[PDB]
Amino acid sequence: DMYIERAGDITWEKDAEVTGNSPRLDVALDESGDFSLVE
Amino acid sequence: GETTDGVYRVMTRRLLGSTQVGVGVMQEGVFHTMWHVTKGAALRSGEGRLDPYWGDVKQDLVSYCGPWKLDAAWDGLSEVQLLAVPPGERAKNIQTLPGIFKTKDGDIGAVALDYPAGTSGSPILDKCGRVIGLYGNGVVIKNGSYVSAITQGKRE
Ligand SMILES: C[n+]1ccc(CN)cc1
Repeated sequence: DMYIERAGDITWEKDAEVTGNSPRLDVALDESGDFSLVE
Repeated sequence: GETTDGVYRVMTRRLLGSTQVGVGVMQEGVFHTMWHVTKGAALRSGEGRLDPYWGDVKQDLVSYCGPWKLDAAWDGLSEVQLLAVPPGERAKNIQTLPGIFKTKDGDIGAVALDYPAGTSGSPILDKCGRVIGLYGNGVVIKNGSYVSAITQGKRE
């Protein structure tokens, strides 16, 4: 039995921590909603 | 139950203790999460019940109490923020420049940030605070890193 609990407001934070790269990938999406890499 | 707009944890008591299985967005009286978080089951909010209204396994999305309401889109140029809600931890904003998933049916923005599975459904926002999609359906690349699609639904 699943339940929900509030965790916060949805707002942009000025000066949030900035990280992560921006990869460009060729991918395939199957009927089950799974993404896979195309090489 | 609580109908206030914002981000919420999705919890279960079925496993050991209280376990966070994902996250979602309450907007305009509708609860939005990824299909793999709830498998389409009903949800509780205090003493109230939230019934599924729309869902799609291939898109990996589900809405409760009404139709999907989120329609903002990544502009393809600007940095966005993941509003990560990890299990047992405070909601935290992470800014990043999305990458791209190129598919036979078009391109989708993607965010290269790695959080525990229970963070699935956390919202990705633009500079106006609009939700441009949900984090948590993606892939594992060559160097072993996780990259999530920015998954967004259609507002009918
Ligand atoms: C494999 N994996 C890792 C993280 C997530 C997250 N929200 C979903 C799936």
